Amino acid sequence: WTPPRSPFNLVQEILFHDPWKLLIATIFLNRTSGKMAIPVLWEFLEKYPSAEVARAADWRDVSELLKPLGLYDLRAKTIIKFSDEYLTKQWRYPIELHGIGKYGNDSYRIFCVNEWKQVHPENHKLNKYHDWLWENHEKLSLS
DNA sequence: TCAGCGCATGG
DNA sequence: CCATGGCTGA
Ligand code: NI
Repeated sequence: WTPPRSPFNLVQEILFHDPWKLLIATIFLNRTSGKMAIPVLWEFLEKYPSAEVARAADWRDVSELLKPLGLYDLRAKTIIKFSDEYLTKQWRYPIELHGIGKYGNDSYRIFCVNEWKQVHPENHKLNKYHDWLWENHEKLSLS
């Protein structure tokens, strides 16, 4: 299952192949416009390209990078905690990991695995992509 | 259930 | 000047 390319241009569309990165992106999007978030996301991933590196990071460094986005202190600790649990803890779904609620977990289930028909998002932009799928899904291949 | 985190941007 | 761009812990 490989997600199609929508006009909405969600960042999840290019991060489906890396569940960790996709979920990091969701956290960056927590009450934060992707207009400011996405650029900082690339600066972040360039510094911490994996969960093995992210868990071993010092949060004061990350919050420094997250400063212009707001929610910098809590996210930094969340990102580190989430990264550790993403590796250490045995999950079957990311919601069980700290910092990931329904939105992040619905993103994982639409993009990282094929459960998108079993997914009913409450998020705005996730509903739009989900709708754009249903109409065009048969014109592609999926079912 | 809900305060709280938090800075930018548009309204 | 307020409102909008998710989640935890309590
Ligand atoms: Ni959770």
